[PDB]
Amino acid sequence: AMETQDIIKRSATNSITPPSQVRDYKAEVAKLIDVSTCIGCKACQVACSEWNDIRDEVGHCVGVYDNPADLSAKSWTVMRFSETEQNGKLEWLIRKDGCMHCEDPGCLKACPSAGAIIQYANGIVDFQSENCIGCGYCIAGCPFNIPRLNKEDNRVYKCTLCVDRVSVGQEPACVKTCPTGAIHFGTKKEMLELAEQRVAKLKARGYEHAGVYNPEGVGGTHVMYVLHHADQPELYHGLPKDPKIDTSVSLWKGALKPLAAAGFIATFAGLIFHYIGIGPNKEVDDDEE
Amino acid sequence: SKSKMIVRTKFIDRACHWTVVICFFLVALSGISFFFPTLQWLTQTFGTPQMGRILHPFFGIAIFVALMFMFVRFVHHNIPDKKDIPWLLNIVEVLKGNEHKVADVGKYNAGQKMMFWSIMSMIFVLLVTGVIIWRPYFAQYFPMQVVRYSLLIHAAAGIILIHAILIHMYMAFWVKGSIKGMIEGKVSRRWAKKHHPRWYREIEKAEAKKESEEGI
Amino acid sequence: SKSKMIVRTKFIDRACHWTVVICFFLVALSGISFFFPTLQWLTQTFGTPQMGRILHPFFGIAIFVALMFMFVRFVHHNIPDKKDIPWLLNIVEVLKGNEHKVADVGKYNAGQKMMFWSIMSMIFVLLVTGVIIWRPYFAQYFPMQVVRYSLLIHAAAGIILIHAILIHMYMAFWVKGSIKGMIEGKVSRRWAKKHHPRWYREIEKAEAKKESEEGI
Ligand code: HEM
Ligand code: HEM
Ligand code: HEM
Ligand code: HEM
Ligand code: SF4
Ligand code: SF4
Ligand code: SF4
Ligand code: SF4
Repeated sequence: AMETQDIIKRSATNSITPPSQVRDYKAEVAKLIDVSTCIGCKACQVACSEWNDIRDEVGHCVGVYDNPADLSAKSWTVMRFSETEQNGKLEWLIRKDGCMHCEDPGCLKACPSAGAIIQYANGIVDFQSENCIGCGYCIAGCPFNIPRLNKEDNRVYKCTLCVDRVSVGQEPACVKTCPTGAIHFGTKKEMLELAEQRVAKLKARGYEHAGVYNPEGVGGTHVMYVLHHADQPELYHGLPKDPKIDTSVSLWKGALKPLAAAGFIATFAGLIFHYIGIGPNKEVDDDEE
Repeated sequence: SKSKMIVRTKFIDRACHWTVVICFFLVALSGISFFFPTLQWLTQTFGTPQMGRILHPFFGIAIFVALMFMFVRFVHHNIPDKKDIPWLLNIVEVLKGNEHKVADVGKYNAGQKMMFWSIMSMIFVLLVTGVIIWRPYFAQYFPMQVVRYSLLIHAAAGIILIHAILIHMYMAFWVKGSIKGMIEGKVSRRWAKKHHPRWYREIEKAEAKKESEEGI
Repeated sequence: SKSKMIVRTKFIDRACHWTVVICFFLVALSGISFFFPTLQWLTQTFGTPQMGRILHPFFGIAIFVALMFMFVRFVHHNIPDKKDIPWLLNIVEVLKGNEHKVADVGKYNAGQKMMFWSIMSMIFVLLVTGVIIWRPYFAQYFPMQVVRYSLLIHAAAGIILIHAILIHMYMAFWVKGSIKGMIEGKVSRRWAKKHHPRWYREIEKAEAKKESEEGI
């Protein structure tokens, strides 16, 4: 572990013993998914599985184009389809779903196993499986419901932002494959620029609420979207509006720990000083004099 | 009053108790290892961290089952009554080893009764929240929000119960003669007179009386 | 002479002592983990090796502060005097449990006094060399050569103090009745007569005399 010496966050690691991160002068990268240019071809699902050496089961059709129906340990990205008339005419909104590579990841914050989840200087959040204990805390800590457990090895898996390709200078497999160029990749700074240019074009076409989805509640994401209707992200098969780490999780992983620590220390002190101060309670402390 | 000891705890309740204690050691330590990851050594409570994740909940269930057997056998002796107030008011005096002077103590005192209900309530809370956060078997059926609350509550309940047990062990170590009674089952009449007056008075009467009832 | 026990140690000096012992356990074990890296388990004394590196010196400082409180309260009773020679000459006889026959023992014997100064001198050496080798706070101000000598000396001093404490614990375990006096504060008059003649004679006189001075 830590061979790259650019680990800026590490799960279950005390704040006063930070992970190796001297090689942190690197530009943050990002994937930009422009749903207004997506044709729902699923090429990204196929390219992802092919590159990553994984295959999900052959499922069933239950009335919709969506398939697989959900992310799983063997499907790291899935296209989600939504038909709606909420905006005045029939629209088919199609969105690629998978890890958002949050700047402040809830999965990492909730994880109880040291080093099971890490965040690289470039923004990629990845699972170091040797340390995963299969507790599933990360599934609840994630504001986007992304981590998935593999029944065959009790470990979670998800989109790695093709860390094995990016680490040596190549863009992710899904990015490269996208037929229409709905998916873009590069430094986050220039992806934000491309996103704003696209939003301007959508507004010029009549989408007054077009916008970039890069949620401040999780510190921004390294997988962002350009949405025709940024005022209604739920329309895109439940994309959360203003996502953030849940308050109960923040308290549980935050203040509860040192509070409990103080109680324990204080209790031990009290009991110890108590025994010593007063002495045992035996049958006769009186005939001892 | 002509015997060194009097039976305070039956074998069945002694066997159970020490079974709970052993299971609790493993469950509490594994739980603490997830709570305070810096204490790495505790990740080997069940051998490996991966194994501990699996076994913690199973041993937890066992503790609950055993505590329910304890509940139905001890609850009637742990019922709060007006006679418990005296205790609750001279706590500072009881901690200095002067309880007899200040209270009416039956089978189990007012502190033991509070501990009993605390322990019994927490294991119920831990059972419910534990099942809810249990992967791969049960967490899937619950709304994510419920799972999140359960993660917070379970951690909190687990910590509260561990504090409680620390205090419960201390007291047991403090009011000397107590551990032997839980291991062997017998308490000396003087221990009964000092720490549990009313209680021994009752055995003494039940005793003598029914033997006087026989018709010597 | 009509009491089972006599007070040998005040609560304040008992509280301090056991605070030092707990801190020492952590500091000695963490120190040993750096000294003998093969004993990997000890790298988890403070949870993780990284944490142990940080905390060792802080707990070390706490031990020194506490030992200085002990120094000003016990030093006057640990002063070497001509009466200590007898002890020093029949060491072999003292170790066989026959000290009374061979020496004049006051409050603390000649061995305890040697241990006291050894312990007090070593903690001073450890404090000074410890500060010198302390990164990131202090080592920067010292010439590399001084840091190097301090690394050698600190390791040596730490080992010497640990040996000393091993012997100090053993003796405490060996001269039976001693640990209770440090936990509860009282020693039985017979324990005083056998292991510390002169000392109890003095309390006995101070006692009786001032009570005889009152004017019963
Ligand atoms: C009543 C039966 C119980 C069940 C079903 C249960 C189940 C669980 C589960 C599923 C977890 C998450 C990790 C894992 O999968 O191993 C957990 C964590 C935990 N449990 Fe339990 N448990 C039970 C009893 C207890 C008890 C009696 C205690 C206290 C001694 C306890 C203390 C803890 C703690 C401290 C944690 C970790 C929370 C954190 O990471 O902050 N549990 N338990
Ligand atoms: C090593 C640790 C422990 C020791 C030394 C210990 C000792 C004792 C003793 C001596 C008694 C009976 C005292 C009397 O006769 O008045 C007792 C009762 C009891 N213990 Fe423990 N115990 C320990 C751990 C636990 C744990 C882990 C639990 C459950 C989480 C537990 C639950 C109980 C209960 C329910 C009672 C009956 C009290 C009542 O009915 O009020 N004990 N224990
Ligand atoms: C008086 C206060 C003390 C201070 C400021 C102090 C400081 C230090 C420092 C800074 C180190 C280097 C490693 C690290 O940064 O954790 C160290 C190592 C060590 N200390 Fe201390 N220490 C103190 C007391 C003690 C005591 C009382 C003992 C004996 C129980 C001890 C035994 C050791 C040992 C054996 C080592 C490692 C040397 C090696 O690697 O061979 N220290 N100490
Ligand atoms: C578990 C280990 C220890 C035990 C059982 C223990 C026990 C004792 C006892 C029973 C006494 C008093 C004996 C008497 O009344 O004559 C004593 C005194 C003392 N102990 Fe410890 N001790 C331990 C560890 C330590 C440590 C780690 C230190 C400091 C590094 C320490 C420093 C002292 C000092 C300074 C005295 C006073 C002696 C004098 O004034 O000559 N002890 N200890
Ligand atoms: S490959 Fe591109 S166009 Fe095709 S479904 Fe995925 S994001 Fe949409
Ligand atoms: S989307 Fe979820 S799994 Fe991905 S980085 Fe964010 S919190 Fe973690
Ligand atoms: S399942 Fe998630 S939370 Fe649990 S150890 Fe593995 S990565 Fe961490
Ligand atoms: S970035 Fe890589 S791991 Fe992530 S969805 Fe695309 S192809 Fe799969």
